[PDB]
Amino acid sequence: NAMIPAKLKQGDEIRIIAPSRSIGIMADNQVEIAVNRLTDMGFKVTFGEHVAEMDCMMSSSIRSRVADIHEAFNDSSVKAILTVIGGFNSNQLLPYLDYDLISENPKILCGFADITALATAIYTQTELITYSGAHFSSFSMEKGLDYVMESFSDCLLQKEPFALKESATWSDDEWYLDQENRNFIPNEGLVVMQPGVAEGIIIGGNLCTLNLLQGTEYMPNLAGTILFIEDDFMTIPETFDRDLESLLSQPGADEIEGMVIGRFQQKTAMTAEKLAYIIETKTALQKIPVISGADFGHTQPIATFPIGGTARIDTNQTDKIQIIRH
Amino acid sequence: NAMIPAKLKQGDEIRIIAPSRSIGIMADNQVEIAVNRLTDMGFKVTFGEHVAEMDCMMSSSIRSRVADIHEAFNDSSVKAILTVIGGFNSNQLLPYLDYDLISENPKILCGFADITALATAIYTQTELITYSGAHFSSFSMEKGLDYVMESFSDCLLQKEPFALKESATWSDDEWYLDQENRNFIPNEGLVVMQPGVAEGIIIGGNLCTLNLLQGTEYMPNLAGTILFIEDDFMTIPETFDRDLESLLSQPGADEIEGMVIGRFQQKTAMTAEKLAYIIETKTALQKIPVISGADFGHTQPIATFPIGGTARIDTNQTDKIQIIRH
Ligand SMILES: Nc1ncnc2c1ncn2[C@@H]1O[C@H](COS(N)(=O)=O)[C@@H](O)[C@H]1O
Ligand SMILES: Nc1ncnc2c1ncn2[C@@H]1O[C@H](COS(N)(=O)=O)[C@@H](O)[C@H]1O
Ligand SMILES: [Mg+2]
Repeated sequence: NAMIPAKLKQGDEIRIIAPSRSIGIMADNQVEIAVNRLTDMGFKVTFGEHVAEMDCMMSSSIRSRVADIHEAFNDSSVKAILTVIGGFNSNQLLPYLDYDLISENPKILCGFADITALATAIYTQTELITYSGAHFSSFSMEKGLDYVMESFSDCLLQKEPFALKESATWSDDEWYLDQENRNFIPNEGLVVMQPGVAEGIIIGGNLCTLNLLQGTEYMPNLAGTILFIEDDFMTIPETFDRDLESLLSQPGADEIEGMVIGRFQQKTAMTAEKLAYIIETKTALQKIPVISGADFGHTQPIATFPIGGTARIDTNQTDKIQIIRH
Repeated sequence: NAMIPAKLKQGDEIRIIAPSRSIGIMADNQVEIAVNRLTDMGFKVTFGEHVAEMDCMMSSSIRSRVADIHEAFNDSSVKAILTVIGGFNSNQLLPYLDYDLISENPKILCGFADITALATAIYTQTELITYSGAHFSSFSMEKGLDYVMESFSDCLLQKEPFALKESATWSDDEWYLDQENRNFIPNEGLVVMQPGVAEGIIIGGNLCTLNLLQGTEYMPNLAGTILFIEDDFMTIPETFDRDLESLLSQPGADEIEGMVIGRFQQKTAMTAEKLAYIIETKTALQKIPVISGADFGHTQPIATFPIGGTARIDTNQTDKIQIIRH
């Protein structure tokens, strides 16, 4: 069964790697804040040897990112690994990873969006539980951050079940470019789209990214899972639909226990009607409960949750999402 | 080998269907144009009962689309089926299609883009050969069609080999909105990115669409195939890359014979340099011919080619892409 890596504790070292886009797209100023932020939380922050390498795709070579990953896992002082930022190409690295090395060195790996690929592949090949959550760059956000740290802390510094609470406010701002002028919005809350109750193994993160593992070794079976699914502003409802239909045609999809969907960005123009239409036409979702408007995805603020950890959904309760194993 | 549907004779009936987006996204006069065009080419044009149904996704219900599809294969006056246009959701239809009925009513199905899903699936399930080529709506283009009819005719009215020939000019115009103010461009032609000779089965069409069948029983094995791939302006170099990585990780990708890539649209901003870097990082393409800039995809003009047919690629000839079986 699944390996829960040791929770972080004060003084632990945290390694920053860039398996997707280069730390070079972050301004010197942003780096400083995130460093200090995690340092104030009580951690030695260190950086992979190649984080700053940059090519024409704003990323770096396969061999470089692979090495930073292996070093990070092989270094025993490192208790958690944080990705710099997402991007597009972490799926390139999958064939080249020493999964024996990784399973021999269980520890936290956390990041989201493109990192879904890497994180999911490591769970499926290794059974190490990984995390969909804050990037390193996530901690460079001056306003609204409290929720991020609280969920990051609930998930990674403590071990008891916790609830994926609804934020009080949420936003959809390009905050790295403008940090003072933000637009927090009262969170109208989660939205029950299909009622029910269930319990299961957590799979998901970024939908179009998880699609990429379909037909590979690295794809997890979906039997007995709660799906936590999200996508960014590039997806429109029609692309979300086709990408979801694809996911729900994969092995184990007949036996999905439920789904939680993260808040969409504004440009996606997802509406309640469209989302309802999309879900209502999916066969594998017919009986199980489904929620939308959760605090993970590309809006602020994000939670941090385990891929390969367990959850319970109860639509009648106030706190609808409970994380149990994590 | 596969089955080849009867080539289109003269006066033969053509049924138009809308398995993706509805015909309601076409202006009345744009349809009048395509109808006259295909009539002049000497065919009886008819429309499925449901082609004008229209939902909030600019498409139509599953069961409507599936009915027009079945009524069209089963009607024996009908010798070719053309899709109105592409979009997003032809992959929804796949579990509901009567493949046995299709298998015993062999005939031409042609269209491209989203239709890649429908066409490929029909092929993998019935091994009836289908076509990536003109939509009904493709025949409403006033300027620059001559190439399109010619390729259409090469593929579907004649039985002998032919070359997927370089066009003299090409464009990337919103021509349905401005039929007169076009912007033709002299075609620098096919780039040989990797030289070679190779022969195999043609698989491909729209890349992110073909991705959607991955991990399903509708996915073709890729052993002994020539991949003809293509994507539209919504893809950027990084997304073309991750989608390509994902395809070249599928069953059979270790035994691909060669690859042809269709001309990118301009908003994609694919540079010869980026494309080369993307290709050289792909393991499955190490020792095989790869050609770029071909005449298919989302620029005009478009060629029509068979899915499940056969092609020879010869970097030494001046006719470098040959379509043998169709
Ligand atoms: N320097 C930067 N450049 C671009 N985006 C930056 C950024 N810093 C923070 N974000 C943020 O990171 C998110 C993108 O996440 S992802 N898909 O994992 O890469 C966006 O919400 C940006 O606002
Ligand atoms: N009425 C219309 N509305 C939108 N696009 C139209 C169009 N007529 C032609 N195209 C065109 O046909 C292509 C779309 O094919 S596809 N991806 O398979 O749906 C694009 O190049 C459009 O410009
Ligand atoms: Mg995809």
